[PDB]
Amino acid sequence: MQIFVKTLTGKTITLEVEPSDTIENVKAKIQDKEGGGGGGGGGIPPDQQRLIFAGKQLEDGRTLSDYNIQKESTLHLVLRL
Repeated sequence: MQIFVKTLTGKTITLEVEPSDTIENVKAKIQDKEGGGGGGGGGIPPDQQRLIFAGKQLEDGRTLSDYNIQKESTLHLVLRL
């Protein structure tokens, strides 16, 4: 199922995900996809980011299923250093 994720650089990345994917795993895939761009020397480490869905801060260790995140939803990354 696709979701879309706005990165800290303001780029929007599309990603195939499953309900069983942990938020940690989605963050890592998004960062691999955008692949050190926007100054991405070594970018911001994904453990210093959080994924937000529909106004809610998602837990890194929980799964998309836990939040009833549907296909083609847009999520966003924020900085938590």
